[PDB]
Amino acid sequence: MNQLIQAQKKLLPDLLLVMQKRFEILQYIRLTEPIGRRSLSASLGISERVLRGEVQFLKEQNLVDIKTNGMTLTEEGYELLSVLEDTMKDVLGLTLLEKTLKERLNLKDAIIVSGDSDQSPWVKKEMGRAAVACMKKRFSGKNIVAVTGGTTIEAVAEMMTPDSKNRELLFVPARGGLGKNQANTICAHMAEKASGTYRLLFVPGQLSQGAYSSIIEEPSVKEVLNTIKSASMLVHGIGEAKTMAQRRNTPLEDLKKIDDNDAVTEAFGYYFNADGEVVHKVHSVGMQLDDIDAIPDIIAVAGGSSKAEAIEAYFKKPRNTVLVTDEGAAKKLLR
Amino acid sequence: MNQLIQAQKKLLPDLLLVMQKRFEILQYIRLTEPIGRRSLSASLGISERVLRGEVQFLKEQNLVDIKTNGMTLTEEGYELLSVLEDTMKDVLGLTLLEKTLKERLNLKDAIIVSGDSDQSPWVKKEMGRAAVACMKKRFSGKNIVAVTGGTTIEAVAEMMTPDSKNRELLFVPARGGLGKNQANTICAHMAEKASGTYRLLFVPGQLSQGAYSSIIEEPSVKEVLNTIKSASMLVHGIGEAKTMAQRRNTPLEDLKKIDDNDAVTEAFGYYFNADGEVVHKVHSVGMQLDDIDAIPDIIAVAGGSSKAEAIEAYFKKPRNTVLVTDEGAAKKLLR
Amino acid sequence: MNQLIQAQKKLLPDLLLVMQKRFEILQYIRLTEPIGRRSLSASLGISERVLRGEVQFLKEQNLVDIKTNGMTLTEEGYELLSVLEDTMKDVLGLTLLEKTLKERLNLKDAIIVSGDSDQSPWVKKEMGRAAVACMKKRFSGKNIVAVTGGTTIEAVAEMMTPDSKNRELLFVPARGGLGKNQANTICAHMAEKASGTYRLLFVPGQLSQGAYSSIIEEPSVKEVLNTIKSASMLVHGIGEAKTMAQRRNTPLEDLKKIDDNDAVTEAFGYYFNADGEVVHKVHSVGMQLDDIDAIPDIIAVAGGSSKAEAIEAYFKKPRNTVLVTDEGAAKKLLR
Amino acid sequence: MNQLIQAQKKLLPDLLLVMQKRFEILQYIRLTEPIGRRSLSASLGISERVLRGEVQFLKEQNLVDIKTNGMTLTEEGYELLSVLEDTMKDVLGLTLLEKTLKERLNLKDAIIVSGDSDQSPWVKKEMGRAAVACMKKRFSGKNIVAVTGGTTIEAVAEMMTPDSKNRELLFVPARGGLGKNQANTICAHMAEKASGTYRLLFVPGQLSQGAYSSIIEEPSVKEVLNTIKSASMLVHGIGEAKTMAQRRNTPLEDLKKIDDNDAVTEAFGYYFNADGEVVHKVHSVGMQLDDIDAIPDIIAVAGGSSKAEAIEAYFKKPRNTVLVTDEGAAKKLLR
DNA sequence: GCTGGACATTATATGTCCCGCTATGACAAAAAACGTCCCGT
DNA sequence: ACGGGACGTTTTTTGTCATAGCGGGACATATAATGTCCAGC
Repeated sequence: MNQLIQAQKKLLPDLLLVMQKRFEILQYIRLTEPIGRRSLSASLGISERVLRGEVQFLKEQNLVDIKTNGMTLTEEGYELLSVLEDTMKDVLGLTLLEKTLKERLNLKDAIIVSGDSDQSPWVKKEMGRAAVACMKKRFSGKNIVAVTGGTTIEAVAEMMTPDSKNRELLFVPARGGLGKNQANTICAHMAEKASGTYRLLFVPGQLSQGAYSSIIEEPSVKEVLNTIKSASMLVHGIGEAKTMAQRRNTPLEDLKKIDDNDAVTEAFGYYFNADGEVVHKVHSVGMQLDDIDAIPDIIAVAGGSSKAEAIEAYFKKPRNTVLVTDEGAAKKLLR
Repeated sequence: MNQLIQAQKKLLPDLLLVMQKRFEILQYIRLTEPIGRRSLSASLGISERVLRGEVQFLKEQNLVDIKTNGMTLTEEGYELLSVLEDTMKDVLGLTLLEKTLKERLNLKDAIIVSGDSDQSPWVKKEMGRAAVACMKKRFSGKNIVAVTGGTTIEAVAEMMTPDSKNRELLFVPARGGLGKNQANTICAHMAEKASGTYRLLFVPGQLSQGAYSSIIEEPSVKEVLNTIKSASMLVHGIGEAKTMAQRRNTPLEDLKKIDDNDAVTEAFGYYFNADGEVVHKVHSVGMQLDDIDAIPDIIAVAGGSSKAEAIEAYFKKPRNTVLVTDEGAAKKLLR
Repeated sequence: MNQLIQAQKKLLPDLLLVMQKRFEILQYIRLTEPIGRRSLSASLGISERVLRGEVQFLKEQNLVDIKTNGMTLTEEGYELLSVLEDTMKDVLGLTLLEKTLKERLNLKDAIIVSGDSDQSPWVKKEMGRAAVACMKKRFSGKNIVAVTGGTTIEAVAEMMTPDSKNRELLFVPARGGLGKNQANTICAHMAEKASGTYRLLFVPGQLSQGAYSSIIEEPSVKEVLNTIKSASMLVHGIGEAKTMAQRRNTPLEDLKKIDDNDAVTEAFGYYFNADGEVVHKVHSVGMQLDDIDAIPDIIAVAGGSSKAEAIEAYFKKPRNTVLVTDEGAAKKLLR
Repeated sequence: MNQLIQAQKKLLPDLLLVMQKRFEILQYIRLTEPIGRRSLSASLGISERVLRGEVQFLKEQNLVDIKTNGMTLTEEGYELLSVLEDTMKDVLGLTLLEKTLKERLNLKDAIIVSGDSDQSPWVKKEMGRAAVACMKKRFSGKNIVAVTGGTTIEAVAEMMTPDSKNRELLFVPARGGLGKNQANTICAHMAEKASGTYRLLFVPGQLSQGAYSSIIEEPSVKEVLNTIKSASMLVHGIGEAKTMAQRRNTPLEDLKKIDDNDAVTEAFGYYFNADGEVVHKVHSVGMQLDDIDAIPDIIAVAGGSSKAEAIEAYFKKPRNTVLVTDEGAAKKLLR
């Protein structure tokens, strides 16, 4: 099969280009259906008339249905996306790129989707799709999944679907949250979408450690913290440090600490410098950096060209993590 | 008859109002005939122009004769008035029931919808509808609305619609919540449904007072607590005490306190005995019982036959509150 | 309740008119959803702007949902149609009309829907709705339902829904059919819509009796004929004789017989004169006129002003049948 | 590889054609280099203008050198041609398989789709797709298409689309049917899907020949039978004999006849032995085996490994038929 | 014996715009309701 | 005293339409593919 694909790349690149453009149309319909030719052509970079030619082809092949409210995929369309998913990435050049990103960073594996999410918002949804598919490959019979609360993890929640294998799924918020995109919100949304269950907490924000210790000393609370300690999976974002610290209600004393110690990246309530060393921790009830070592599966979902530096810094140390990212970030990092 | 009227009010919301007004006109004519439009309007406190239109309508229906010396009933009018004497007490067993519930309980007003929500789940939605309509009549130009997190208040949130008058609406959670129906969830849902804004908090549960005091001492937190203190409206549920205490993670020491002091009702984090005296408070960051005095508008939404005793106990003291309830609770309380 | 309704008809006829117009909007949405204000206003006799006022009211009462593809009923809308169904007919004047139609014709009962299906095509769908509801009230634990193949029975099939009581339902074609609206087609469509089962036959048309007798003598065939003989219900149309005979491939000899014997009505393969006496039978394998006597439930579904004479003639003899018809036919017959 | 190619053909229907044509150009250059565009076009029977475009493309892909004295392969070209020698027999195991199936069976042509429909249900839909495309290539200006009623022909009907050339299409049922998948049902569904017209009949089943003769003697009936006799196309299935005879209501006398005469295959109401000789005919009004000779286009659609023996037996005699089948059947037959 | 260049014809894709559908708002105008208030009978 | 008439004001409903997105459709034009033919080196 690899021999066939390599021969096709030399003898039929003109045909491979048409196929990729038509495959991209099917992916964007899967994301946004039902959608009409005006909105879909605008969403891609192409004229209504060019799209209308391609969509009429796809309808004739019974891959899309065209109704008064727009276009949706047929069963054959959904099947085709699953069958061609991996080989299409070989010609998109993502395969070689993922190999190299894994040589460069401390990564268990790299999953890169097309595009730059800083330019093309829907790319966050494709990272979401990819992350969900990755989660499902790693689930055991029973699972406790800890999640953070940022907008990329929200995109993972939005793309979550029930598990075909019906494995047991309990979701909890490792980050606790700061303000509606708080880990509790995400945790619940992801569980509803997966037909799983979930457990919840309070918003930590920034407070005296003694106040957190009293919450930690509490029983019904302790039960949720022990569940978080037992997490089998962590799904988290990676942010720019300054962006995260200004978005939160960071005390002026801690802003100065964060700046003076040259923080560049943020993940699950910690700020790290360019060498991936912790420089500040926003105290929260729940997961600690030392706890990630014992979690079998960690999936970081983060992309966009603006995050290349943060992503590089975070993975300057081994994290035993699979990264789901996009070309925006990966190409900027690697060239 | 109750079922028919409840269906008819969906198409004709002030059906009972028109019925009652026309019935009163016919009663007053039977008492004073012949009487003219000037005397009849004055006696009923209706504008002459409105009364003149209604009696001209009744004359077209052959119920009243309009002659040189004024108005008298027809044969048809006397017969109809005799039929309405029987029906209309059954037609208006409600304005009668609400009048009596307000004589019995400490209530600013009573709003009672048909049915028993313990038997007929959709009755919770009609309490919701009624509560929303009540809220909108009480809004000022600017509003801070504090809400609790129980399933009946959830029903109020589900029926919330944007304000026709576009008054300013900020929602906050007075109860803070305990576990997905936490006041924060409700508060947000209600704000989205109203196209208002909202502010949020952490879940208190049961914890040491000192831990809460540290959260109270905090700044970005203090701002939300001060907003709650400035509430112009409170919308809250009323629960059975034992049900509420067992649903929560109540400490065994506090369960014994609650039982030993004969708590029967619960509202906004307080348990009260049969005389409406506080017997226990689940400590929470936010509203205190003493704070309700200063809130201009308080609406309690609670019904079902199982809550009759709790509702009676809660209103054994003046609360300056409008109660939205159902026949389930009201009829069980009053007979 | 009857006292309340009679008082409402005298005191509130202006309010009853508004309610009926809004109820008619809900009925036509149930039939055609999703539908938009341009198509729905045209379907009724009213301007887009008048409809838009009423539909905005219905949305505010949570009886309809308005989406990009048009309007549908909410749960509350479907419920309201079931609760008000019978009382709305009292003011539509259908109750008095049905009483009189049953005094005039040989009828077990009369069910009359509004309108004239000759003028307003959707009236055939409301006869369909009414017939289905009637069938479901008469089902026993086990049912064999024989059906004819005309366009009004097709409308019954289109409105068929699964039985809430999950009674056993087997459908068969009593008429056998003549040409795509053949009883076999209807029989199958009705069974699929009811989640029942069905058995089938060949199209008789017009042929020598001996050819039919050979088909009757056959075994796998005999089993279906015996099933038809065991029918617990018959659902059939009533047609004008000349229309039915010309639509079919009637032999010229039989056309002359039909004309010369003054046939005026047709039902299940028989032509009858003005006194309801058989004058000609299109020979078919299956049900015979003598067999209807032994069928517990017979429902005739037929309407439109053009059928008044045929309907009157058919019921000049006792048929122990419930007629589902429309005002078109009923008012023309009775005045 | 089979799965990848089948997916790729949905986006690029003549992928294998382009592949093969480019492979042949490279083979012919390796044999004759240096060779010019006039000689190479002549030798391959391709127009000089088309060949010139393909070799200019191959030169841009660095596979061929175009010099004053003509064209030679590059290093890359020799390597690619060596890879394609291995792949392309696996890439084109099909045009090879169809060639061989046509050497083995009595076939006008063979069309084989990937997979085994006994294992993979969707393979019946791809046979359907292929059969429709074949039908459309054979249509004349006016067409009478006779069809049988089995589940594979149903799959052909489901994939039917209107004719791009808008040729005239009338469909009729050659098989008449036995029980909802009766030829009449299929015939109608196919006509609706093609925007054609159709004519229909009764279900023959098994009956005395004299009863059929009376139906044959009839006029409006005779017109449909004469239309079937005028068929320009027949589209039929092929079944296992025992399966077909047990599915129908076969008389015990005829089952014994079918068994005792070693029937193995069934098509259009006839059972045949392993040598393709008729051993029993289920009498039906319509097409007879002798009639197929006069039909210009016959397309048999049948596949799955369980039908290999039936398919082989049916085509032991010349039928002037194009077979649409799958690898399931073809590979089992040929190895 | 070939390179590229090229001209006339035929086929396919594209641009443009189009009519007939669905939702939100939005301004103007007409009708209805109403608050007093006039007279004669 | 009481009803009919009525005028000015206020409130509510209606008419007209306005546009983005949804489709299948039509007409015109451009771009490309194709079928040969051109020269000299």
